[PDB]
Amino acid sequence: MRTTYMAKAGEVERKWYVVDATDVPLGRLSAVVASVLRGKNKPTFTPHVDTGDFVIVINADKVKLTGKKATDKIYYRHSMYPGGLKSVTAGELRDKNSRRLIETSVKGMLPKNTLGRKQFTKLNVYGGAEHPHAAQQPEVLDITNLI
Amino acid sequence: AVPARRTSKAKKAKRRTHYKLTIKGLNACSNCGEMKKSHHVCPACGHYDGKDV
Amino acid sequence: ARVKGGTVTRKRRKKVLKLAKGYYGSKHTLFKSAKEQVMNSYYYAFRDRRQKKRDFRKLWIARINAAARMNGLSYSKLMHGLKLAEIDINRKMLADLAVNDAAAFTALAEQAKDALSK
Amino acid sequence: MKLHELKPAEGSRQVRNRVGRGTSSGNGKTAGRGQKGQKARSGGGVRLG
Amino acid sequence: MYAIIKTGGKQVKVEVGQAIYVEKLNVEAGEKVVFDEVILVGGESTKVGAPTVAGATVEGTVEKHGKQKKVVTFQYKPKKHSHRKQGHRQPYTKVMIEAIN
Amino acid sequence: ITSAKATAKTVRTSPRKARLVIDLIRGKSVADAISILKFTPNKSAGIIEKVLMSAVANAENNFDLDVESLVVSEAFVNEGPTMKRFRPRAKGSASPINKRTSHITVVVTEK
RNA sequence: GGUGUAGUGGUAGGAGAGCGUUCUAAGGGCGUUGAAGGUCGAUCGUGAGGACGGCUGGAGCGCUUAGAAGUGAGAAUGCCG
RNA sequence: UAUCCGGGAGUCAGACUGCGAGUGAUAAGAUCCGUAGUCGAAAGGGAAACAGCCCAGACCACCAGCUAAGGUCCCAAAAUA
RNA sequence: UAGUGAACCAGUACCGUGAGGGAAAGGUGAAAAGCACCCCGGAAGGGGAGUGAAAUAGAUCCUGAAACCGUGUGCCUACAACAAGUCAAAGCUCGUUAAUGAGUGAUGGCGUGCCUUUUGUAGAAUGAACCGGCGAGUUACGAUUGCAUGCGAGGUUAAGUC
Ligand SMILES: [K+]
Ligand SMILES: [K+]
Ligand SMILES: [K+]
Ligand SMILES: [K+]
Ligand SMILES: [K+]
Ligand SMILES: [K+]
Ligand SMILES: [K+]
Ligand SMILES: [K+]
Ligand SMILES: [K+]
Ligand SMILES: [K+]
Ligand SMILES: [Mg+2]
Ligand SMILES: [Mg+2]
Ligand SMILES: [Mg+2]
Ligand SMILES: [Mg+2]
Ligand SMILES: [Mg+2]
Ligand SMILES: [Mg+2]
Ligand SMILES: [Mg+2]
Ligand SMILES: [Mg+2]
Ligand SMILES: [Mg+2]
Ligand SMILES: [Mg+2]
Ligand SMILES: [Mg+2]
Ligand SMILES: [Mg+2]
Ligand SMILES: [Mg+2]
Ligand SMILES: [Mg+2]
Ligand SMILES: [Mg+2]
Ligand SMILES: [Mg+2]
Ligand SMILES: [Mg+2]
Ligand SMILES: [Mg+2]
Ligand SMILES: [Mg+2]
Ligand SMILES: [Mg+2]
Ligand SMILES: [Mg+2]
Ligand SMILES: [Mg+2]
Ligand SMILES: [Mg+2]
Ligand SMILES: [Mg+2]
Ligand SMILES: [Mg+2]
Ligand SMILES: [Mg+2]
Ligand SMILES: [Mg+2]
Ligand SMILES: [Mg+2]
Ligand SMILES: [Zn+2]
Repeated sequence: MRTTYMAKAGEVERKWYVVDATDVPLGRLSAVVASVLRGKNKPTFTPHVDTGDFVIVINADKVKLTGKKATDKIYYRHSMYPGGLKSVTAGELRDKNSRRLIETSVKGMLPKNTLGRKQFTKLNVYGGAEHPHAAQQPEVLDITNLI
Repeated sequence: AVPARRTSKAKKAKRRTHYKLTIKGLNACSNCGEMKKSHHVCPACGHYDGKDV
Repeated sequence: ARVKGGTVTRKRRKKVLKLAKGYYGSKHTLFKSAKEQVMNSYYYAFRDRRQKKRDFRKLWIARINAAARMNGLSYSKLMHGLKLAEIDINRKMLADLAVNDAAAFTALAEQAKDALSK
Repeated sequence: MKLHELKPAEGSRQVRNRVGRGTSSGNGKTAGRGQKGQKARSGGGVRLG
Repeated sequence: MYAIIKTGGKQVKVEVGQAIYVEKLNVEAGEKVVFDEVILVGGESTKVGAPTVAGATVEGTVEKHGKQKKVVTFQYKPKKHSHRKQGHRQPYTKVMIEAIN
Repeated sequence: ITSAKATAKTVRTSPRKARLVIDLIRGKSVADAISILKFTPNKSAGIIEKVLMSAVANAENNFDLDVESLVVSEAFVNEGPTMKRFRPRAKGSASPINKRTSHITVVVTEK
């Protein structure tokens, strides 16, 4: 009968969640956040429409890195100039720019397309326990069981 | 060196996007009112800056 | 008895072009390119008439999983519980209930959880 | 009989098979000659015996 | 109020006054038809069939028999000088739902 | 009854170059078109000017329309018959030459 | 014609059955109240393909049975435009 | 299903994989045999992509269900069992 | 593009020192009634006005396809990596052989052209610039097999005459 529900843009209300990264493995935090951002947690999920929720990640500076990742997990990036390979350790990124660390982790998990990037734009990472989005009245999201 | 592939109509039109003329500096002649190029003698009345020449 | 080309060739090529209407430039203008594209169009259409069922079952599975999580269960547990409870509702209907009739989906989930407990 | 109702006896006349007239006919392209070789050429094939 | 009926190897949501397309039913147009495999009845309250709701039925009238738009299956293997074209029109029966029980 | 057309057929000029000029005048008042064509130095400018003046003359004499209100509603160039020529290139070969022609049409309406 | 069982990927290639084109014979028709041809359309058949409407066009052409073939093009660094 | 009789062929460049040998260096996506499979002539699922490996043989329609190999944190369906 | 190379001032034009080679090119309309006259323009060519059933039949003249070019726009498009499509699809526009309609289409999934030849080709192996036309298992005489008809331990004429 071709009656499967297909969500539309704008008709779905996107809510705001706050996720605390304190002592949570980077990958597991990224996985739960990516699921929420894509909207896999709601029955109205539609692959070709953005239906996920906004996420504010706090205390990113305290994200957990098991094993020796703090010094051994290396993030590479190439300027595209010859010999232009630059590398930074996960520990250094966590200490200096944790926002970038979390954003890279979540990007690696989101789809690599226009919809994926638009969903990525809904992610806000803040080292520390304070964020400027009180106006959005975000609700805390417990993730101890989800991880 | 020769075109490996023929240029499509869309690509040809895109390249020609900037292949166009322009008409600039036309304004009313103070003497007869006919349009003229600024800083040029009006070809109609032969005046320029309010004097016949 | 000479049989010249006639109009059959034009008719056939025009049929191909009409099938090719809506393609990019030469792919709808030229007969050869149109036929080449139309053949690939047939190939993709035949393969997609199979892939479509896969895709919609996948979507229903995802939505049912989300609803089960909201009801405190995983998709696999919910389906096992429904099978034990002797419910034959399929994934299309379950996803439709999950989206539209949350109360009905919750009742189904409660029955599945009861069956799992038993 | 009537000239406008002619009908041959069944199986008396068959339709000639024409090769090289499309693939679906079963004799397109190679015309049933196979691929290359002497027998695939015009006027090809060896003398009897 | 609505129901879910198991028809033609598939399950269809049905409401009174709505028309549903199903696999060809061997029933003449304009005649009454009854679906007895009702797996759920929803609305104000929900009735769950295990697998079928006990004694539930859905009554409809066959509005029309028809054929869906043509589907072309064109199977070919590139470079193998081999293609096969086939047409199809899947018969369907449109049923207007009169009563849900 | 409200619009008049003029056409110059088989004019010896490049259709693309003629279109370059035509794009200027298309959709503008008759006075603006006349000024633009007069002060445009491109070869096709004079030919388009003659065609436009002929169109205005028709819209006035034949249909007694208001010249002062006229606007160039439509104007285009179409490819015409192409004369074939040959230019002898190096090493004894010849190269074809397409001497192209234009059909210039200008339609001017009351408003 | 119904029921049941089983089967229906396919190159070389074998077998069978059909679509379409020109012309011929017979019959039966259609055409300045508009044929063929061209163009557009959301039409029908399992396929090749077959109608039906609008516009253009201006004088020939379908249908049924049978018959004969210069009978079907997308490629040959094919030929001509 | 085998035989036999007759009409019509195409085929005589094979490839890899497993197992048993030779040549080779107990090298080769090597070469040459035996044996089985697949490709050849086989689409579909898995192995990222990937003819020859694993599962499995497409007559079609479905916005139905159960499984194979392989998998169930996100990309990406299913256990943060 | 057939039919003589030649339907037409063709063995011509043209090519070659020469022998020799060798084209292209038919169609207004029933009847020229082949657009008097006026307007723009130097003319060409157009717009009227007329002839005509028809002039989008105006001499490049029956029809007028495709490649190709242009004009106007219903929809989409300037963060996107696209064998160009197919499946799913919001939105916008429009209403047909009235059909669970049509055009476009953000966005998401899947997805390396056709042919030839190869063990194997998306192939960085070959061929095609595109469109149109033409272009390849035929005929004659015999051999043999299947099928069909006639006759049947028989069958049958050939040349030739009317
Ligand atoms: K053969
Ligand atoms: K028609
Ligand atoms: K060719
Ligand atoms: K045999
Ligand atoms: K082996
Ligand atoms: K005419
Ligand atoms: K357009
Ligand atoms: K797509
Ligand atoms: K290759
Ligand atoms: K080469
Ligand atoms: Mg032909
Ligand atoms: Mg399946
Ligand atoms: Mg014969
Ligand atoms: Mg074959
Ligand atoms: Mg071929
Ligand atoms: Mg060959
Ligand atoms: Mg060979
Ligand atoms: Mg051979
Ligand atoms: Mg010289
Ligand atoms: Mg099969
Ligand atoms: Mg004819
Ligand atoms: Mg032929
Ligand atoms: Mg080898
Ligand atoms: Mg082979
Ligand atoms: Mg395969
Ligand atoms: Mg292959
Ligand atoms: Mg299962
Ligand atoms: Mg998943
Ligand atoms: Mg675990
Ligand atoms: Mg000739
Ligand atoms: Mg006309
Ligand atoms: Mg004409
Ligand atoms: Mg960006
Ligand atoms: Mg954009
Ligand atoms: Mg090789
Ligand atoms: Mg070679
Ligand atoms: Mg080439
Ligand atoms: Mg060609
Ligand atoms: Zn002046």
